[PDB]
Amino acid sequence: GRGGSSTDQPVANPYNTKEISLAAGLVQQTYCDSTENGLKIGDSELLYTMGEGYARQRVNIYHSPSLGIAVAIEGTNLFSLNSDLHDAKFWQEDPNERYIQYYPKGTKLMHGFQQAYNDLMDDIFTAVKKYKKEKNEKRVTVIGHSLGAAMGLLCAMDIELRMDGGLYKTYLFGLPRLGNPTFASFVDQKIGDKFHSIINGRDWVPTVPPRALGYQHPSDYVWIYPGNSTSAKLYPGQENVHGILTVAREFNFDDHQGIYFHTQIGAVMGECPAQVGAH
Ligand SMILES: *[C@@H]1O[C@H](CO)[C@@H](O[C@@H]2O[C@H](CO)[C@@H](O[C@@H]3O[C@H](CO[C@H]4O[C@H](CO)[C@@H](O)[C@H](O[C@H]5O[C@H](CO)[C@@H](O)[C@H](O)[C@@H]5O)[C@@H]4O)[C@@H](O)[C@H](O)[C@@H]3O)[C@H](O)[C@H]2NC(C)=O)[C@H](O)[C@H]1NC(C)=O
Ligand SMILES: *[C@H]1O[C@H](CO)[C@@H](O)[C@H](O)[C@@H]1O
Ligand SMILES: [Cl-]
Repeated sequence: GRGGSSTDQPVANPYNTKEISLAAGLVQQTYCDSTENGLKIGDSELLYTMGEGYARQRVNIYHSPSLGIAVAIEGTNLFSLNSDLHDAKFWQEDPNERYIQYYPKGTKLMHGFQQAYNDLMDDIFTAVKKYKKEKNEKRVTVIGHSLGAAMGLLCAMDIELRMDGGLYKTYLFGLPRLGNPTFASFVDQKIGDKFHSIINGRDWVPTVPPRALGYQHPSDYVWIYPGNSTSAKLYPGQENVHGILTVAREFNFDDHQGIYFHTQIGAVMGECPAQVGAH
């Protein structure tokens, strides 16, 4: 029920690893200058970019034959996730006015991630509607890594709830917790079969903010283990007890900025342009 912890055993990874590998390149490219004429990443053409990862996360919008209009959100450290949890960035708050009317009463979201999404949301919705129309494209995929993965989860819900035609898929890498148990179960209800959370190895970022602050993940993730390998399993349900805490975390960004199905998401340190499938 709300706030529970699944005990089910893991199963083989059922997700499309080609799609994951592509999505990892589409988001890695958001850590890079994306102003080039006609840039191509994997099967995708870049249509639009905004922001530079200093004041706001860079957002890149692509068209892809496999993912549709793909919106990728950078996750550079505009604030630190390893900081004092009493600070205001980690407080829970109501949904922003733009979408509160779509959510169950009692939904809460983390301030730092919600505010950063709210800075971008109307420009994202305008650009996605623009490019869906230009490309006769019904499918919208939202992709994010690190802080951009929690922003990406909020954006993927916003598209499903408020944009005509809803969401196709979301691919989220190294996803922090974002909302409370009401939120997590609503994600399952609205986008559960479109949701893909990928965690690599010993990454600590999916453990923060902690459950003791009222935060809960949606159901399911695929854990690549060992980190950077091609071996992965799906851990079903919310907060599966058999998953990542069974292997001690690392407290650096090595696996967080690791290899996801042959594509490195090295972040600012990484590959520019991104290289789908290169590892
Ligand atoms: C999963 O993959 C990620 C990368 O996507 C790994 O993250 C990196 O982790 C390392 C620590 O293990 C961090 O430390 C820095 O690494 C820098 C990169 O060093 C490699 O590449 C160099 C350039 O090609 C190369 O010269 C270097 O080789 C030298 O050092 C080796 C030991 O480190 C030694 O074995 C070699 O023979 C040679 O002397 C490395 O191959 C390095 O420049 C820094 O000095 C520092 O050590 C990186 O910052 C992390 N990268 C990112 C993007 O965060 C992660 O560790 C992988 N996970 C696992 C479990 O291995
Ligand atoms: C995990 O284990 C619990 C009991 O600990 C079961 O109720 C559940 O179905 C799953 O097997
Ligand atoms: Cl910026």
